[PDB]
Amino acid sequence: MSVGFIGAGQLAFALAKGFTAAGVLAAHKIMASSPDMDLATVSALRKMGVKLTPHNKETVQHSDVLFLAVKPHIIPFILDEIGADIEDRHIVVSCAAGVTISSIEKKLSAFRPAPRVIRCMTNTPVVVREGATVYATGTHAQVEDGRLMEQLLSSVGFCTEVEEDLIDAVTGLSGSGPAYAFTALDALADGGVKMGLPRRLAVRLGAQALLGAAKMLLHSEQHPGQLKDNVSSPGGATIHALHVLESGGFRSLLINAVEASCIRTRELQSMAD
Amino acid sequence: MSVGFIGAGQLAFALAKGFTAAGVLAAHKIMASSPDMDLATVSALRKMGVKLTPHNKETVQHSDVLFLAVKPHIIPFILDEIGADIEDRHIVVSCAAGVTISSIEKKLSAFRPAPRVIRCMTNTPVVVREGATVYATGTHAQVEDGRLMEQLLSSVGFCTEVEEDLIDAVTGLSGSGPAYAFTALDALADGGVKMGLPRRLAVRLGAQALLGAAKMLLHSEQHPGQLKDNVSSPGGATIHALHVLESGGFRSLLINAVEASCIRTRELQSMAD
Amino acid sequence: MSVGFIGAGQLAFALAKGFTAAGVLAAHKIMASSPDMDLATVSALRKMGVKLTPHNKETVQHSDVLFLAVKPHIIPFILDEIGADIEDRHIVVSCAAGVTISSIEKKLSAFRPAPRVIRCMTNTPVVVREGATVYATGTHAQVEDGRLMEQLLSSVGFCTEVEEDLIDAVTGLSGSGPAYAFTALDALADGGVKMGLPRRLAVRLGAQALLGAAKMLLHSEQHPGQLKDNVSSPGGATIHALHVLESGGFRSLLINAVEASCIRTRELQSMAD
Amino acid sequence: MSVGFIGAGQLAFALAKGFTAAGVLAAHKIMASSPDMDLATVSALRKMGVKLTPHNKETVQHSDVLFLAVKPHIIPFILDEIGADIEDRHIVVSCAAGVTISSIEKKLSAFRPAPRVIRCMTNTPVVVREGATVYATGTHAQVEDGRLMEQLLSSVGFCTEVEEDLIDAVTGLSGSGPAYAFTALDALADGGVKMGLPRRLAVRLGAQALLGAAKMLLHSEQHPGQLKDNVSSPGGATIHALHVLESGGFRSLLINAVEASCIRTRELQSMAD
Amino acid sequence: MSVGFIGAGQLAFALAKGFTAAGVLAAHKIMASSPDMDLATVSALRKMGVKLTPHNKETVQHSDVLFLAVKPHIIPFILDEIGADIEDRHIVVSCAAGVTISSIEKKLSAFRPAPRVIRCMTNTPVVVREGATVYATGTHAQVEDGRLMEQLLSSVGFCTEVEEDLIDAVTGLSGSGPAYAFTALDALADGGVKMGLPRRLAVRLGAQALLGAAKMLLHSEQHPGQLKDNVSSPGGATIHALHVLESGGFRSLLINAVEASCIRTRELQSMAD
Ligand SMILES: O=C(Cn1cncn1)c1ccc(F)cc1F
Ligand SMILES: O=C(Cn1cncn1)c1ccc(F)cc1F
Ligand SMILES: O=C(Cn1cncn1)c1ccc(F)cc1F
Ligand SMILES: O=C(Cn1cncn1)c1ccc(F)cc1F
Ligand SMILES: O=C(Cn1cncn1)c1ccc(F)cc1F
Repeated sequence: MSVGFIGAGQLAFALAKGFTAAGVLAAHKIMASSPDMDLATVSALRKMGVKLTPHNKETVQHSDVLFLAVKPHIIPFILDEIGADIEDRHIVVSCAAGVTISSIEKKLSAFRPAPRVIRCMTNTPVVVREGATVYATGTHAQVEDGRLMEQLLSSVGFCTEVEEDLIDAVTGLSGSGPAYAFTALDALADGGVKMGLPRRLAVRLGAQALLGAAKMLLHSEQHPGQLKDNVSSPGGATIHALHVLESGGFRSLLINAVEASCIRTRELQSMAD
Repeated sequence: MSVGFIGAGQLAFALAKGFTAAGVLAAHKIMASSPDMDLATVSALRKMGVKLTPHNKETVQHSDVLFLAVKPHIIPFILDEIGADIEDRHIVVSCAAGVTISSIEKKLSAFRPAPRVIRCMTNTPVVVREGATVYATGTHAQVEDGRLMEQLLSSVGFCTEVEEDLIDAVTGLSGSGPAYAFTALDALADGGVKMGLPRRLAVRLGAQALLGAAKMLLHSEQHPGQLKDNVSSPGGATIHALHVLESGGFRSLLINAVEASCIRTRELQSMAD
Repeated sequence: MSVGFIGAGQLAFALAKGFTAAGVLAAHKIMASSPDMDLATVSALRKMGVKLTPHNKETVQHSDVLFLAVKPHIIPFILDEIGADIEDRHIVVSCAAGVTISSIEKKLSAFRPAPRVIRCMTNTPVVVREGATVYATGTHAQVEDGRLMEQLLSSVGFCTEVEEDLIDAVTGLSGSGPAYAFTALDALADGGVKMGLPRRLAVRLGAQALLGAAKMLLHSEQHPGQLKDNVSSPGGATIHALHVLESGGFRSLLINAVEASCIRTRELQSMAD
Repeated sequence: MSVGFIGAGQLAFALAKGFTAAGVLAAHKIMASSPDMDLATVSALRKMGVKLTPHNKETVQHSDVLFLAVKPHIIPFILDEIGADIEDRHIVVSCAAGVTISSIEKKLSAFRPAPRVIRCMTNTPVVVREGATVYATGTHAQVEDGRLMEQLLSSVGFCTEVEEDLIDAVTGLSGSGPAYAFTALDALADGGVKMGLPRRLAVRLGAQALLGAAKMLLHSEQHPGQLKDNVSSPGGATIHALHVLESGGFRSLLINAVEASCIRTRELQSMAD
Repeated sequence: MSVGFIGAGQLAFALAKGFTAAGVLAAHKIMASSPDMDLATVSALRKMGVKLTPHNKETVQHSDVLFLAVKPHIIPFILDEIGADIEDRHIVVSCAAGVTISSIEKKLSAFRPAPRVIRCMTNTPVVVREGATVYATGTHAQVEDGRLMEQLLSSVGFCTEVEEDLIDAVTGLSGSGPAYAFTALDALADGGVKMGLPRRLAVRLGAQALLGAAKMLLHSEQHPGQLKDNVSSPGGATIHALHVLESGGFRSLLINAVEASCIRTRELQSMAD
């Protein structure tokens, strides 16, 4: 099985690194073409053994599974460029926000009538094989196409099927989620430094605290509120800190963030019309 | 090497589960005595093979390494109860906030002159072997005692030695940290639900997002701000969500929390003497 | 088998109504004396059959269990007035904030050496037999005295024993709690009226909603957050409303309230000495 | 009579539990079909004796009173699926927000001319027989149909008839109300824990406080402000706590919540039209 | 003229790099000893040719001008270690916050009566020869010592003499100032990314904008408000952005920052006394 990447190099690098680290694909079975790929990600992909080309048509001819990371305003040009090169064997997997299955199918059907299209919402931690991925299957995706995509993406993290109309919300939650965590870890480290810890220790402790808490929740049958209750002793340090989070509307800020990212993806889709 | 637990069952259970899951000690070499241990954690330890007793003296007589989970207002009672039973072989490991090495050494020295005391600041994700632990060695701790402590606690997560005067700050960061994460995950899931995701899926995706981001930072040489920059495309969904976090002072809330937990631990110390 | 009330008439009426409605005491076995009892509560107690007198000594002479609802600045005068009338049979149950067991015992011990004293923290819903009561037993309270008080106060609601140093926190939670609820219900009814409901229906629906939710939590083994999750469909009306509560720091206000009431009771105590 | 449920399993479970606990319906006279019903509620309904089927037509053929819990975007498909199976005996009771009597009558009249339709706004505490329910009768509902639905729904809580144009406001008040209460009870318990109470005791006391206060208001002829006045002594703990609620705009947050839930139900209705 | 550094490596590295880049000192005439110097700065100083040693006495014996970067809680230990090695030729230049000239002179006078002490407040941009430095001369500093110090520190940025009681305020302004700018540049770049710029370009443009504006102010006889007026056309883009800065209290935040840093330096001094 050959895999190709067209579009944003950040997507190509993350999944190629995860796939090769998982051992589910040899690097020479991966080809990538990009217009925005920087020297760092170009050099990193070459050193991995990934094939690189400036020609999107070459990526299509190489690939069985073709990942697209192409924004809605560029989709008409790319699909017109490669549409005639899509074959019966191809599964086209689109990863950019605001690009609907319907838009891709309509554009590709101008060339061949039953394009196999899947939409993917994944995130950067696939690079350490702890991604969160959902996918939705298109009109002509065979049932084995969804199973194949789930097997591939489960090698680099959590993966499950959803209806397409949930992808905007997933984007606001686990797509953008890692950036919320990086912000939180920077701030928690600032807090540790304010209270006297060296920066490097503060970053390590905060990141380990977040990793361990998330793993506890994933391996627990308990509600996150129950785990919060279990850790906070009466009159203790943690419940005092939880009060100051509540006084700042901490919960509402995170709700605001998921909502804002989700709505922005809907706006990006409306700009494709 | 026998290990004993005296005091709060939430501490005892997490470490006993972690230690036994790590395979570094057999469950029958662990004994615990607790007054606040609930029926569920009572039944869970029995099914693991951990020995249980209502008599703290029996735990002391069984143990070589003795973990204490005793608040500062109870420390005078516990140390006077077991002080005459401390032997040369014992390493006393105190885990409660606000209890200084000096206080423990002074109370135990009324019975035997050179008690071996270590202070531990750990957190509940040791239960899934992803804890964050620091320890400080007391006046009479042998150099091999600290090495032993580090080997044992590294089996259930990150562990490093610190000066005792950093433990308050660690408490505000990685001690209370998991509760901040549980709060954040509850709110992120609420955000996913508001935007149309089923609750169970929203919890899974948010927890996976946090776990993966934390793992990325731990395995990266990059600043958390650089990893954040990598997530956000220009004009995209993520940067729109980061703006609304910033507008609410998200970073400052997390700094406030670390500070509040740290300061409260200092207040708990001021109430012991 | 006789019960007396000295002090605030609101306490006397609430417990007398509850006790007689529970059928555990006949109204004529109850005597009350008060300086602040208004004509409405005077007329209501008389119609119940409760004995009324202006002389606190008569209440003491009639009663076996003697409830005091007397603030700290009046306690020296009341205990000096009735102290010589306290007999071996008396159990003195103090209900006012800031009046410690130690203070009552010290004043009464000037007359007879071993006064049987209990502190009670109850609330006004005892009038509908759904109170929340805790009690702490004094130095000379017999073990059967605590059992007797739990049996009596369980007839008008929940009742359990606590250490005296938790009474301030209970006051902030269930003592003041009903006033938080009355405030919330007035506001929820205002919201129903704003959205088009008649006031009387809005008050009925809001009160039934709060009653039913509280009963659900009392009969559930689940965390309140899990029950909250069960109310909201994704994208639905409830989760939209929960967001606007969170944006205003709703949770933090309720924490602020418990804290403020608890701290005020400590201040009322510091003004007695 | 036989009762059927189509749609959201959370609705089916709540009412089936309440009805069977009230003894007004035998579990085997209830049939439910759902696409979102989870394993926990599947096993719970199975264990109760409720019949389960994947076929909505079977539920219709089984039922006399047919509860629908179907969102506006799914209503056209469901009513087209079961419309030909609606008989003269059926009373169709719709429970989802944004689904009007008019929409159901128009869709069902395509099959049979005078469908008997009632709209129901109920809440989760029917599971403990303390729900708050209102209903509105449709064009062809016989006078005994409203009487029957009030008798049935009164077995699980408060029930009264309203005009349909009040259902949106009831949703914001008593429909979403229990979630406001669960949020409040979690926060009140956090406050109790901050001030030194064990979590389990804090949850019990806060829930009992809210239950008792709600019962007082339901059994009182007095304004909630008058009951609030009765709880607060001058200079006392409660009035200090009420001030901090007021300083945060507590009342306005609850008004905001009722309004936000009500308006969201109107938005959900506009997506049906 | 040999120069030595004792203490924090961040201070030593910046000044050593600046001095060597300015050509006023050969790298082999510089010696540094540090306990917190990391591997990256160890290798960087070695590659420059700076001499490194773990022994502070060797640094003193090598040096004519001796820079100290030692916190007030460590100053007693350092001055006790090297005090006997101070010779008449030495100028001791202290750079740490909260360490007064008087404190240094008092500790060093225990060994030799007339120590030449200068206090320095500098910042990290000395590494690109654009530092901001002030100094105050001690009791026994010869007049040529101040001129020598100003000549040395003027090679790496702005340098002027001040009274010692201004150094805490300078610390809050130009000492901490670069960190305010780094924060501002990160945020400005986030704003550029939100509006569609690539992150690398956004950082470059924002940093160039700040550099150029600062240079304009330094080379103008004009008030910063006049320069502000000159940039803003009526109804234009800039004045619209200035309004949103004003609406958030932007100016007051920067005043808050200078004040907070200045006050913290005073607190660090009082913990030494
Ligand atoms: O780059 C994208 C999406 N994208 C496509 N064109 C512009 N943006 C992306 C990268 C990494 C990842 F894990 C997930 C993603 F969606
Ligand atoms: O319970 C404590 C400390 N404690 C002792 N007495 C009261 N509190 C604790 C529990 C789990 C954990 F991972 C870390 C801890 F410090
Ligand atoms: O009036 C009091 C306490 N009090 C005594 N003197 C001033 N205040 C009271 C009333 C009803 C109730 F249910 C609980 C109470 F604590
Ligand atoms: O689930 C619903 C309504 N619904 C139907 N389709 C989507 N939502 C519901 C559940 C329990 C309850 F008590 C009241 C309700 F309206
Ligand atoms: O590190 C310090 C001061 N310091 C000394 N011990 C702890 N802190 C410092 C570093 C670089 C700089 F440019 C200016 C400085 F003051």
